[PDB]
Amino acid sequence: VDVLLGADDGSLAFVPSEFSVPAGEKIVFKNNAGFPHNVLFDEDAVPSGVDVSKISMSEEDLLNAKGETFEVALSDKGEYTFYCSPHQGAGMVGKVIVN
Ligand SMILES: [Cu+2]
Repeated sequence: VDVLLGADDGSLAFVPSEFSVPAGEKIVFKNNAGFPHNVLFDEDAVPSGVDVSKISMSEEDLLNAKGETFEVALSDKGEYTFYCSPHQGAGMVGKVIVN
């Protein structure tokens, strides 16, 4: 599943912001507009057993160009919150449900 970083109108959103996926399906975060963006998972809002460092960019690493991707595959079922580090305080957060 593809998830855009930034809407075509400049909004600071993941697109889609919430979606469900089967366990192990690859999620392709694709840089879109309104840079910079990145993707990290919230250690406080993932299923128990999940290590967010394995599925997160380094906070220092930013995507500044259209078409750069960050790809992950989540194997543990449950709810995960992801966020954009620069844009977390502007509400660029999302939730994926792995089922
Ligand atoms: Cu962002």
